[PDB]
Amino acid sequence: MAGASVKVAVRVRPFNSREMSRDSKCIIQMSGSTTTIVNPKQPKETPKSFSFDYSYWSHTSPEDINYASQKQVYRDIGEEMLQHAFEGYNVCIFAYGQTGAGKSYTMMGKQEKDQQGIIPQLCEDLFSRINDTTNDNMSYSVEVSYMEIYCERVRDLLNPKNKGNLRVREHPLLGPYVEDLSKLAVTSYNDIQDLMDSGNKARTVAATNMNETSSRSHAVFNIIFTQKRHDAETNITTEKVSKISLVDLAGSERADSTGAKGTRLKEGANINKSLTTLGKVISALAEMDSGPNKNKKKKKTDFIPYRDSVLTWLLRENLGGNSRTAMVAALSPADINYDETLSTLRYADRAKQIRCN
Amino acid sequence: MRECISIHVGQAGVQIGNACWELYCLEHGIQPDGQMPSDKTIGGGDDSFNTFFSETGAGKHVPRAVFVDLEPTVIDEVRTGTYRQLFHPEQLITGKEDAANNYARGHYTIGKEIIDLVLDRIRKLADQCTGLQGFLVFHSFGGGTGSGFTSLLMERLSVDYGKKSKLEFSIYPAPQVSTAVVEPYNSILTTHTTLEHSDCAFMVDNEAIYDICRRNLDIERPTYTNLNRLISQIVSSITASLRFDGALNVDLTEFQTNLVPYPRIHFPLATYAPVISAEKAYHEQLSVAEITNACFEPANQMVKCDPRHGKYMACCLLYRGDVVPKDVNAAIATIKTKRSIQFVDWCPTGFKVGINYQPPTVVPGGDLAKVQRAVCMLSNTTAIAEAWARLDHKFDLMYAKRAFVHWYVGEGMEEGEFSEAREDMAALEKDYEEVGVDSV
Amino acid sequence: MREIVHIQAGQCGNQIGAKFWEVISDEHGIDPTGSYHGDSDLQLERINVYYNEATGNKYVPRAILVDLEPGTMDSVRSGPFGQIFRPDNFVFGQSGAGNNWAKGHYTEGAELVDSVLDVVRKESESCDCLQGFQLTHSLGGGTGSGMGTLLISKIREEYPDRIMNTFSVMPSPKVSDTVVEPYNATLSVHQLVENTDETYCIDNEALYDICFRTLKLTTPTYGDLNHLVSATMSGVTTCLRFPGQLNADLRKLAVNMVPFPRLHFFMPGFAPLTSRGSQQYRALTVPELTQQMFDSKNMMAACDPRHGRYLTVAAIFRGRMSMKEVDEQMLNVQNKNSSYFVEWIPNNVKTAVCDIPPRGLKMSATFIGNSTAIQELFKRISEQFTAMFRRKAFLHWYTGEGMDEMEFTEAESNMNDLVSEYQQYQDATADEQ
Ligand SMILES: CC(=O)O[C@H]1C(=O)[C@@]2(C)[C@H]([C@H](OC(=O)c3ccccc3)[C@]3(O)C[C@H](OC(=O)[C@H](O)[C@@H](NC(=O)c4ccccc4)c4ccccc4)C(C)=C1C3(C)C)[C@]1(OC(C)=O)CO[C@@H]1C[C@@H]2O
Ligand SMILES: Nc1nc2c(ncn2[C@@H]2O[C@H](COP(=O)(O)OP(=O)(O)OP(=O)(O)O)[C@@H](O)[C@H]2O)c(=O)[nH]1
Ligand SMILES: Nc1nc2c(ncn2[C@@H]2O[C@H](COP(=O)(O)OP(=O)(O)O)[C@@H](O)[C@H]2O)c(=O)[nH]1
Ligand SMILES: Nc1ncnc2c1ncn2[C@@H]1O[C@H](COP(=O)(O)OP(=O)(O)O)[C@@H](O)[C@H]1O
Ligand SMILES: [Mg+2]
Repeated sequence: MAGASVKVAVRVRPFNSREMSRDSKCIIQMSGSTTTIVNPKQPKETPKSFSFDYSYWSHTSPEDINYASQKQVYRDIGEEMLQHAFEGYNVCIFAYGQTGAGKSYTMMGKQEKDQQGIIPQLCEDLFSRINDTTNDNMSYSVEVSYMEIYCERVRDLLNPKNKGNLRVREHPLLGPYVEDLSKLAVTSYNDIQDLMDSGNKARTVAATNMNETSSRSHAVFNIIFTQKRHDAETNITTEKVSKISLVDLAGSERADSTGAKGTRLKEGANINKSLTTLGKVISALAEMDSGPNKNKKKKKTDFIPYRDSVLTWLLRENLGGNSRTAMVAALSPADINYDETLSTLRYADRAKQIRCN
Repeated sequence: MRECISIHVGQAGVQIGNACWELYCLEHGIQPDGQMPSDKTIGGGDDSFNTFFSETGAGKHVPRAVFVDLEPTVIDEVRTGTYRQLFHPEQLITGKEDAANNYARGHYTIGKEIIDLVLDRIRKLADQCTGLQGFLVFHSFGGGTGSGFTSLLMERLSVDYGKKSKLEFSIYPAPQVSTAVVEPYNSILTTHTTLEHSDCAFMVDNEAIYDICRRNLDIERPTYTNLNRLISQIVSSITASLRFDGALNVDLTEFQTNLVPYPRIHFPLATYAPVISAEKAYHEQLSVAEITNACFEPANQMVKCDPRHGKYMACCLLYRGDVVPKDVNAAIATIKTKRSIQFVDWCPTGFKVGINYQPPTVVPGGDLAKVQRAVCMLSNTTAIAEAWARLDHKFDLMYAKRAFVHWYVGEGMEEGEFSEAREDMAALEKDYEEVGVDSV
Repeated sequence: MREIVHIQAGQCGNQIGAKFWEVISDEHGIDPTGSYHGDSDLQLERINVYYNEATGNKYVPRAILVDLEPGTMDSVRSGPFGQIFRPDNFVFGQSGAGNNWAKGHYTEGAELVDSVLDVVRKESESCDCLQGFQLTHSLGGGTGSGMGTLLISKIREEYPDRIMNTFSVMPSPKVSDTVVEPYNATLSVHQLVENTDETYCIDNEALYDICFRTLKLTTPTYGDLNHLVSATMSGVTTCLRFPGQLNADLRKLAVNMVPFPRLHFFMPGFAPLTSRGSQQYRALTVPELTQQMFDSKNMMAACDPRHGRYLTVAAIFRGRMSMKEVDEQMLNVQNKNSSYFVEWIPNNVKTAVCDIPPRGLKMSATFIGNSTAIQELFKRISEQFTAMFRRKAFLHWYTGEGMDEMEFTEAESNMNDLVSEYQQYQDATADEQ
């Protein structure tokens, strides 16, 4: 019941080659923590302004003044969150955005390893600290699992068997968990990248009018970190157990965007339902963290809709109690995608909306 | 010719259309089975008015109407009712479930697969038309199929028929009386369609008509039949200028030119003065001045709003029957002197006047008395903002906790779109508050 | 056509289904041999909602019957309306569940579920536009719990977007018939919460109280309780079969009544009920039906609504009546009893009207409530469950069928969570920090 503060971050990518060749226009402005969007259809009306915790102008690659470099993004989010994980408390990071926007850049980064995402940098720092602090008494263990949620059904990506629906159980002491989920040990961030690539190969994708291989399912990479202290005592026990989750949320979907009936509509409805449930649970968490942190009066137990989706249910231990949360939202800068970006901004308005101005 | 197409969406639209076509058939002497003995008896005239009916070689008259609804249960009453032979068999039923008070269902997961057929039928009707002037879309806020399918249909019609007028005769939720829990969500989501694609949206309230029936007509237990008949009378009074002769006729373009100052404030109230029972038809002069004054009484308005809490900016009076312009001018002069009826300083002209010789018709088995004179008022006023504000409050009370939201987003709706609609609606209120301010 | 597939499992479910089909056949004027001898044309306007048509101008109900004990089937066949049903739909085994949820779910029911689902698939494929299902069972813990929940899960997996309605009889504190009611009730409520859209709570204690106090019956039997449940079942779906001034489809009720996905447990009710002694002293009007519907003693769930708050309410009237009176009465009920209604919903009384009343009444009404008081029922079961699970009173009968102990805990946790949900909106204020 310690609470879990949530940080809301938005980032803008540069123009792609096709948009750069075409005479496209930027529609996004940023000032401190305020982000404003201007409609291209009627530019003369007004720009809608929103407030978030962090606003990242990664628009111009050679820019010198106020450029949100990937290392800067790490230093705001991933470094603090890894440090929180080291203390023995749970951690979860979320990624949201439409296809053609960032997401992959934010989480993974470029393949040349000159500019990296949150995942590889966090893994490198974790393992470097492990090698630094591992004395004769310490013992650090790392395990990894990677699963997907698709129509509120859990599937394993690492294990190549017939892709049946795994069963979700509730250990009375350890909370929710998944039965018969592959768990593997790892010894370097290279192993993490290999397992993540193999899992991403097996994810469920489909063809729509927005993209040829749009994501149709959520995916989570749980990093289980275990610390054992062989102190000068007659009883040596595992001192702490903490988990780090990296969540890849599929973007929202509208009916007119995908006119196909049957499977595609059901997938879109399920994704939308899971997204609104996640918005509700994160917003309730943000409010409950904000309140006690200043008042220090525990109002009964409040409430939070854990059992409204499999995603929120399985992340119950990470989402709340004693943990930290943070979500990064990616935005396109081109006018052509305006409406889509606005939808993303609206989903970023949740999680303790800041009013200001 | 002068020709208008009527479209009925949802149960409210279908029943209002039943009442309207009863009234029209009674007016023009057309039997329920489509024949007219009057032409055979006389051998002349033009009683097969093209404003609502199309003639075939056999003397049968087909109405210019399209009925649409996803429930088969309300249209099958018409297809097996008294007027089963009047309408063309293309009644356009979707053999599936209803939108179920869900805007998303009526809009873009089940409203499709029938919109194409509806647009094809509308195109077929319009191709037979030579001088098509506008559309009369009947629907109802709050319901699912009404709001959603009206949004889709008006969007498509504006794409295809962007020049022609599109009038709405819709029912607005009442302050306290309502028959649904998720009604404010649908009503707020209807704002985009009733703003961008509608040219003049008339709104009525069930509570106001119930009060009118209780007080004026002394009907203590009215049903939807009386409400539909009153709305039919108002629509007939509006449309009478295109059918019968008169000293001063008012076309649809004249309505749109005179009533709306600016494009975004095309939301006028409507009212009907001589609503009186047969017993109370006696003991009353019912002169032009009396009915003209009765129009302005706040108790007779069909939307639960107070005109005294606002300023009139455009009034249009349509007189029917034995009415002479001298009495109308005297009534306008009398009205302009009263201080309770406040007009905007930037519309010194004030009133539009139209007179038509054809008196009203009494529907057999009805409740309105036979009256030589009648009048219908249309009035653009700021008080309508009040009728919006209360509903706006209701929306907040359900959107703060995201109640019932999962049903809508389960059918291809983005949550943020709700807020978008709210934002647009808020602008409307401010716009009204901008126009009532005195000039400087 | 909006067409429904009806299923019934267990003794309670099968008997309620038999009485319900008797009531529906009387409403549509169906001869017990299957022929039609009705009075009006509206009876066959929407006969496809519940019946299929045979080549001999006979109407076979779209019903499927399930029971692991064959005896329950025989009493249905040797009855007033035994011959009406299709013989191929009498799916049954030859080994009773013995009031063991594990036997009905894992061991015995797992073999008959394939045949039952094959019959359900055959019936559904013949339906030109399927709307939803309608399962009648009980939480006593025999076939109705195990096979009921298993069929619910299987049908939900096969047909995800269709409506799933269930009429379920809950245990009671003061009237009991089996020793292991709490275990089976909790395990069934888990699956009911997971995989249903509407669940109408029914209590034997409430029905007995209605019979004793309202109907003034001296020796009530199971037939009268079945009759009341049948009246409620017909009133719920009346709007699908007849025209009216304001229709209410099943999906309309599901959308208007369920604010959040897990809160879909409903308290039914029916009016009028006059006892046949004071019938001539009672004036039948919409205000009288409104007064009787909201009365605490008329509820069928044995939960006092005055101990909580109404999340939503629905009233389906049948008969010729003016809608101004109906709306005024609903508004007056909301205003006069404002303390018992949730305040963050501006209006929480869905209304529907139909022009065709029951056969022998001028007008009637069906009530569906959704209030926090229902939590009390669950709480009672939970208490009893603890009293047996702390010591493992009868667990060895379940674990012998391959059921793990942990599952019990899971169910209990889910049950408790549901109670907390219904407790969230119960308090009539939120100011204090
Ligand atoms: C006033 C009048 O005309 O006579 C009534 C009557 O006196 C009362 C007492 C009836 C009577 O009901 C009972 O005695 C009864 C006892 C236990 C459980 C249920 C009913 C009646 O038997 C019940 C019977 O009801 C019907 O016919 C309805 O259609 C009803 N049942 C059946 O149609 C039916 C069909 C086949 C076999 C058995 C019953 C119904 C209600 C809702 C939906 C569908 C059907 C009628 C007219 C009466 C009597 C005969 C005394 C009542 O019946 C109901 C539930 O509607 C109980 O109080 C109500 C209304 C009346 O006051
Ligand atoms: N004045 C008047 N109002 C009506 C009438 N019929 C329905 N309404 C109103 O219309 C609202 C719902 O309209 P509809 O969209 O047609 O409802 P529906 O036919 O069941 O279709 P769905 O809303 O999609 O389920 C109700 O809340 C009523 O208040 C009528 O005959 N007269
Ligand atoms: N209302 C009603 N309840 C019944 C009837 N018969 C049995 N019950 C209830 O059903 C419970 C017994 O469960 P049962 O149906 O026999 O188990 P199963 O048939 O093997 O699945 C008891 O608590 C009874 O109250 C009936 O005819 N009407
Ligand atoms: N500094 C930056 N911040 C965010 N995005 C960037 C940056 N630099 C380049 N990008 C672009 O981000 C895109 C992310 O790739 P893509 O696979 O489209 O992501 P998604 O998985 O969202 O489709 C790349 O195409 C890349 O060009
Ligand atoms: Mg409808």
